[PDB]
Amino acid sequence: HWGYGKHNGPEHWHKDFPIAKGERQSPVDIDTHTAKYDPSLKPLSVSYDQATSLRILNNGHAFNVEFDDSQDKAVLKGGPLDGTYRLIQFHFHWGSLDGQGSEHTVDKKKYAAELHLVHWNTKYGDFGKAVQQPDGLAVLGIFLKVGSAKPGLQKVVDVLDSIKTKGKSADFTNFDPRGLLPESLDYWTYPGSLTTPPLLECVTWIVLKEPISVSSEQVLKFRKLNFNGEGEPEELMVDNWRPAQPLKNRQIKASFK
Ligand SMILES: NS(=O)(=O)c1ccc(NC(=O)Cc2cccs2)cc1
Ligand SMILES: [Zn+2]
Repeated sequence: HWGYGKHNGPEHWHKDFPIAKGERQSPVDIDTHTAKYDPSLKPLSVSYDQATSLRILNNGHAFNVEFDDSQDKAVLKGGPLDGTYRLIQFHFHWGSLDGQGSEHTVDKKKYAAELHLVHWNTKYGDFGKAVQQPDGLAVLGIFLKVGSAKPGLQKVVDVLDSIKTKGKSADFTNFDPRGLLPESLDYWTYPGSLTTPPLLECVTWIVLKEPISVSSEQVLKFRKLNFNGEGEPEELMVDNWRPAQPLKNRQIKASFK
């Protein structure tokens, strides 16, 4: 099946998922000089105060912190979005080295990792229906650079030992995703896709301009995870990122001057 190795990696995905070569694929390089300020873009509304985290899961491609999305508890609104998008999970992509790991790039610069907070449009009833719609998902992307520790990330780091291998999960309640945000909510936005198979073209991407900083020890713990299941040959979960795809007929808009 698909993955991030030499034989099943991003260059191979198109054979099972032809949309890999589609018109609105993600991630992309954000050329800061070509992005256009859109003064009509509304401020982002991040309402995470009632967030209910449930569980953390190693799915063999990344780890997801999952949320109760059966009510409007943690929602994203505003910005380029019409309507209400519920937080269903977040996860990260990261590198084997600090100089790579992010999926989006900024003027070709790669960050050490990238956080994706995944939300779905409530007008479609459930996540499975939403991914079938061009405005079904909104993913808030946040870059990570290595420097000072991110205190709000530490709870996540400390449970990773319990979900080392594919298919392992652990209770993960009472986690506050607000602790993963940078100070500024200035963003770029463009229409795009899931960055892993099935690569569905259903995502409004909202990528924050300001990265968060995490410590070397924090990212090192990400890199101790495994792609494999328990009792299979050990393959470190690193470099689980798709490279930038062609922008094609799209304009990246900026919320800031
Ligand atoms: N890296 S990303 O674009 O944020 C992303 C988010 C979610 C998924 N996949 C799923 O949530 C699982 C799916 C269920 C039904 C269709 S895809 C893949 C990539
Ligand atoms: Zn992702």
